[PDB]
Amino acid sequence: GKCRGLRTARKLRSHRRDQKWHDKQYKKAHLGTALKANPFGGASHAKGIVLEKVGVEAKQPNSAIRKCVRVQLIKNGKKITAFVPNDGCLNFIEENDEVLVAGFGRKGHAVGDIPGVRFKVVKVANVSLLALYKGKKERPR
Amino acid sequence: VRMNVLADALKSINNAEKRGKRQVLIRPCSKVIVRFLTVMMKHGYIGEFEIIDDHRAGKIVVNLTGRLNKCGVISPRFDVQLKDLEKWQNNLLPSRQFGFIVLTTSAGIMDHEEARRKHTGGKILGFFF
Amino acid sequence: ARGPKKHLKRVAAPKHWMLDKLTGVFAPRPSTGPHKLRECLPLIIFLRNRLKYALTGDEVKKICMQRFIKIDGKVRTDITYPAGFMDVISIDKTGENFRLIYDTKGRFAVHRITPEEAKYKLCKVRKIFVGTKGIPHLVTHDARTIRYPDPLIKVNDTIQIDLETGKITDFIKFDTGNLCMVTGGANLGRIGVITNRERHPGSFDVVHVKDANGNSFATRLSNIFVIGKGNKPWISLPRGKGIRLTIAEERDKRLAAKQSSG
Amino acid sequence: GSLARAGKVRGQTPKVAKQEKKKKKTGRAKRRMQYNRRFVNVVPTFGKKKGPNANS
Amino acid sequence: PVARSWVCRKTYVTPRRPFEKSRLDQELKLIGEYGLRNKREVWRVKFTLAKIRKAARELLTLDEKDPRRLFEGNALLRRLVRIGVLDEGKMKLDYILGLKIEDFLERRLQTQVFKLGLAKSIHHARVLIRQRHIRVRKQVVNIPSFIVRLDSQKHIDFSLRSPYGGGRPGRVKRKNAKKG
Amino acid sequence: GGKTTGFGMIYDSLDYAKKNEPKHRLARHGLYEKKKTSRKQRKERKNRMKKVRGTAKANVG
RNA sequence: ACGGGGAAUCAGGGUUCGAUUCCGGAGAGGGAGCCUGAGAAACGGCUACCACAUCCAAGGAAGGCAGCAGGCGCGCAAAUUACCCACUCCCGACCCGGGGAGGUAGUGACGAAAAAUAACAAUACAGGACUCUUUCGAGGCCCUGUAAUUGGAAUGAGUCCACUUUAAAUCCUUUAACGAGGAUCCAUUGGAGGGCAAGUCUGGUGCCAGCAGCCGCGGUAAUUCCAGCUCCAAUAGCGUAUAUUAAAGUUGCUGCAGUUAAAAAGCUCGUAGUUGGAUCU
Repeated sequence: GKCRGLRTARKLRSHRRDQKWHDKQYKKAHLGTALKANPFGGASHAKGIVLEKVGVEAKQPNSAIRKCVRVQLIKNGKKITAFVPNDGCLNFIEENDEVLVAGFGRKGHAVGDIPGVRFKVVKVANVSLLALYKGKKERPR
Repeated sequence: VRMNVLADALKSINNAEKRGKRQVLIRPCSKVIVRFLTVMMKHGYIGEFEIIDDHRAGKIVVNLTGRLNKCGVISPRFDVQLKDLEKWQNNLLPSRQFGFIVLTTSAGIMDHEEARRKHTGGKILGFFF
Repeated sequence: ARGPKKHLKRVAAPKHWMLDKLTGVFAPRPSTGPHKLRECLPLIIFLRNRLKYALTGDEVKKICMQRFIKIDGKVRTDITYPAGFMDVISIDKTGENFRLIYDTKGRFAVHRITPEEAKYKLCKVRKIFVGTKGIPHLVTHDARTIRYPDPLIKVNDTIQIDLETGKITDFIKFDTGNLCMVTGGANLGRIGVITNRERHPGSFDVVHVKDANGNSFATRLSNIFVIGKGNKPWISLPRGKGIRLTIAEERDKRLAAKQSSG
Repeated sequence: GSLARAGKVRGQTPKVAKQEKKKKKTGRAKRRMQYNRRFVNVVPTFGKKKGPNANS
Repeated sequence: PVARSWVCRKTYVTPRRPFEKSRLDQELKLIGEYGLRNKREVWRVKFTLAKIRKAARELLTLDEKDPRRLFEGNALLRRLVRIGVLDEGKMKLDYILGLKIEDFLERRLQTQVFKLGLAKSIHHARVLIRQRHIRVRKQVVNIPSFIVRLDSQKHIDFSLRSPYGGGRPGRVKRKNAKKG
Repeated sequence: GGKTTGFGMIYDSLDYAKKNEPKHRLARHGLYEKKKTSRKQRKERKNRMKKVRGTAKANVG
């Protein structure tokens, strides 16, 4: 059982401090290895240069070729695989051009079918993918 | 070993009341136990009790009117101010209509309502409803 | 910081000045002078915010530089001159005299006094010391030094100063049973008879005071200013006689006054 | 896998132009219309399941 | 440093469950019955009533002779009576907990303009207020959410400059009379 | 549109008005004319005069 | 990691944040050392070194925007090289001069408040209204809507005038003139399998393209993809990423667990720690 004494505040506080490190979320947030290992470096978005276009096979229950791009982040130079969400949107991206990439929605975790992909392309050539998909804007020549 | 003889007394009363018995033997007795029992009896929760006088420490036989839903101790005896009494009595009591928090006070051992009447705080001993 | 500060932010100004928050970034930093920065009312606040004789600081300067404002019998042209407790402000052009006297809310009231009362002021003696080959000296809360005071005058007493000549004309001792105002703390601006002084050597003495309505409070000895011998003040008091009504009685009085009109 | 099919279905679907229809009301009028539809006059309420967009 | 004030406050709270049929129906009923623009008006009145209830509850935990309980409960009850939400007979803090959102919704200027016969419907009432046709005492009020006080209720008139309340026919009538 | 609220002063004479009024309120009456230079021109002329010593300061600009 | 006042969230308890306009500290590219002065180890003062860097006639000379604008760079990420000392105050020998402090405008969907995008009437229709224990002979003193139906009224968005505002202006307010019937003066952002409000409607595609936070959908009747129609959620706002709070009684003081789901040391002794029987009017 736990200590119930008027002068056990030190023991209770120290035990909570120690046992908080056994929480995955707390340790990830407060240890610093996750921020060092995070390609964005704690940022919500990041810019990169599209190194190439790749096709990732969906995980076994599903069958599809998810169109991603290998990009290299400008801020630090890391190589990232970023999903290109909608259909035909891979036709908007051209190799060796600027691209704004966000997280995939699960805070550094792969989403759905696409394995090992935790980033998605948000903008290409400083115009959003949603504007290109709907025809609101066009690629700058 | 045994610390907080009041805790043992209250737990024995609780278990006897749950078993439906009409009398419970409490040993050892103490001043705090007697005052707590008097507080419980002034509200009609236990009824008359008797102190068997050994020559070492007291014993008590408490008659049990089947009204006690629960009598419990709070350990440690936290110091309670008047402004903090509502939070304690909202955490410990089943309703605002019945149930009492017992506090030891410079004015005596007494329930939270009478502690409010005397405008005084103290240390929480326990509760009963 | 290096050296002294010269500005006062409007929100760091004393709250009893009742300055608003949107007029500017700065409050008029009181000049150095007889009274402390937080226990004074600058001339600009008095002539602009209280009396509405001016709309801006430029007009306050225009009034002051015509030498129309006297403080304690002397013309002052500094618009941030620190005027404090018991100070007499005379405007001879408009023929009006005021004495800076605390309200029961702790604010300097616009308290108009007769020209005969404007001839003198009460001063709480801050210290008594011997200097200059046996000459006794007295220092008041007003920071004026008086040589050759009465031998009976001690610290915490109250003297009466004739502003024309600036010499002691009378004094009240700090005794139980004497009327006093409170010049600091929670009870600032309250007037009552001193009941008893509990002494704490090496610490702050506490003085208990009883209102004219029977309310008893207590302050530190440094916050007590003896006003009159017995229960009779030696100065005029504001419309509220130092009796601090509770908020319920204030509400009742306001409602009664409002319902009496129309 | 191959990247050849990228805008396959989106490019190969027949392009159907949006029909011209009168503008819908906005603000308090749209909420008034909704309130009238849901609450004021409702005939088909006889103990059966009806949805606002039922196609049957 | 600026001479500006940044005291600002959000006047509503978004519900915890976005798609709840019972709450959606209740809010739509309130909107249609009182001619409200959107759900934020319902949420604003709900937030007002919630803050009032929180204050009343916190006062009801004080001692019945507490100076603060007496003062602030009297002030709160006076404020609720002043806008007609509470009746003068029920001057206890326990009757605050019995108040509904519709009680506050009746006291809007739109509801009173409709209910005093100045408009044919609640939506006509709103467009009348928004078009500077309505005044309370001598002030032309233009805000539909203006909460009418008890003593301002009998001074809601039809504006001395509006075509409905004192002359100068409007743009349309003047143009048509000029045409023929 | 019912009413307009403003502030007003009535001076004992026009001389007191010229002495005590703000210069812009006198200019609204035509009784004052301000400098036609800007802050920029005055500031740069001052900083230019800072570079010369003696009577040559007046021989700037 | 500047500290605090404080901020977000929060039943009670807490958790996270606080570079940021108030108070205190520190610094002025990095160190160091000083002069003057009441006050500085000052940098819109000086001296030197270190880094960078400007002009040069090559001998020398001159530097410090973490001030206000502005530029480059960095990046996911942040505004005008504007006007004025009129206000608030500060400084000076000073009522008079000066102040990128400060104020005023410009940019501004950070965010917060208020609040348009229609209202009404008639007409045809529908519905109820103890309508007679069935068919417009007691069905318009009520109510609804595709109504591109018919009518007049009412308006400010806008444009423009004169005031007002203000140093001077702008804006708001106030007049006046024009300004609405697809009132085309046009509301969007997301979604419609469940969670979770809303279509197993139509066409296309056919484990492809894609959707899908999760479960899942797609292999020829796809309620889930791409579209059309319809619907519904919030609405001048809505979606996404990320951090954080509640949800999390999944950190548990309140208030969690430890037989088998994760878990009690192999077992004892034992110091600190924690906790300790009755009893004194």
